[PDB]
Amino acid sequence: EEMKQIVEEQGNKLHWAALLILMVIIPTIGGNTLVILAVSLEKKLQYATNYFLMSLAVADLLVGLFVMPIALLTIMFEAMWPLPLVLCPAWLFLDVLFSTASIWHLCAISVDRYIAIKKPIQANQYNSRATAFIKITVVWLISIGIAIPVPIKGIETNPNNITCVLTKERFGDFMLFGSLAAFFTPLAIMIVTYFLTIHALQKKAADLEDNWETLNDNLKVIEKADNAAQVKDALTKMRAAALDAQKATPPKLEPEMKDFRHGFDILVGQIDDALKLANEGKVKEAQAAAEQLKTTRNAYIQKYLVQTISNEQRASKVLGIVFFLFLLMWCPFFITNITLVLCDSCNQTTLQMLLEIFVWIGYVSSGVNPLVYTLFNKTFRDAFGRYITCNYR
Ligand SMILES: CC(C)CCC[C@@H](C)[C@H]1CC[C@H]2[C@@H]3CC=C4C[C@@H](O)CC[C@]4(C)[C@H]3CC[C@]12C
Ligand SMILES: CCN(CC)C(=O)[C@@H]1C=C2c3cccc4[nH]cc(c34)C[C@H]2N(C)C1
Repeated sequence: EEMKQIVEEQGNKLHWAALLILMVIIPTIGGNTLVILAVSLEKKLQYATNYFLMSLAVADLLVGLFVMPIALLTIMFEAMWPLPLVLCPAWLFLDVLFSTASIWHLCAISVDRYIAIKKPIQANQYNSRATAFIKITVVWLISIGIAIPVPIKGIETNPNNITCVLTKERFGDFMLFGSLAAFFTPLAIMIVTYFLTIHALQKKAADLEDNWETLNDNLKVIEKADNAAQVKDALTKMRAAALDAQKATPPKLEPEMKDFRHGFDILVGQIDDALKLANEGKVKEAQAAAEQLKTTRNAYIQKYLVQTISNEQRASKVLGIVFFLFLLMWCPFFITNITLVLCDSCNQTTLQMLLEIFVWIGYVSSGVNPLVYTLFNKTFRDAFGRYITCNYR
């Protein structure tokens, strides 16, 4: 048809590209460099947890370095693909790869924190350097597999002109099941681990309270004991609970000030000595020793119990909120991407416009994610402050 009023010539969108550089691309590249430099040279930050965390910082750095800048060309020159043709499947592949790896890294981290709560007795038996490298490798294999349909299939190609996009027609299956594997599955897992963590912390605080009153009750049992035999087992009941309460937390392998967990080492040592008296038969002498156990209880143990529960609870809450924001900002993209495949009434043209926008809410979500996470750690936070002032020694 002929419509001369159809002056639908796309205006210049350079100001949006400049704003994504300033507000998204630079914070992504800068923020993940800091996290990488920190784990790299700051010798006090080099352990298993961070090597996995560094891997995440790498994935997010690669997003802002190879995915995000070429995504600007989607914006500057709206119609066509400026780069060579083989760069199109390469770019799309790197996009799905690095974006998926970031989401799955957080899923794994969540599981580790829950495991660290449930079973703190995992000192280099696992959660070591070998364990670190295995889960790093797996996450990448998962994200490689999810991303690999894109280059294997490719974008259809006559003129050597291509439009770099995943259409509903050609990648409908991938747009649907590729989102489930990359987002909604690690989302479901993180929802499950969330409630499991609440149960773990409540069950842990409960057990500690039981250990506490076990110590105190048996103290009165000892103090009010006329017989010898009931002193001996009242002491061994204390010894079991003390070890029980101590084992609800890793050793101080970890740390510059007081270590309340050491109180259990002292307490048990006193119990054993008092238990030697009970065996010899010196009951009156043993009861006096048991009264001295209270000094250890008042000094170390009482503060330890509130220390453990409060600290584990706190670290749990903040980790949940930051991981919640990550997922929440990735929500508008993947929900839209799904409805693009499952809704046939919606205008695909404008439903694609929302995709091209929501992807930047996700990009900045992945990009600044390790920074926001590491900033609640003092060693990282102090390291950053020295880096931004260009100080290395
Ligand atoms: C065209 C666009 C993408 C420019 C990219 C921005 C890059 C080149 C610039 C902008 C801000 C810069 C960062 C600013 C802060 C620091 C602290 C310094 O101790 C280490 C390098 C680091 C992390 C810089 C690395 C390079 C950096 C990320
Ligand atoms: C606006 C257009 N772009 C960029 C070219 C996308 O829609 C990208 C397509 C993706 C995508 C499609 C289909 C399945 C998937 N799993 C994981 C991703 C994914 C990542 C996801 N990236 C982040 C955006």
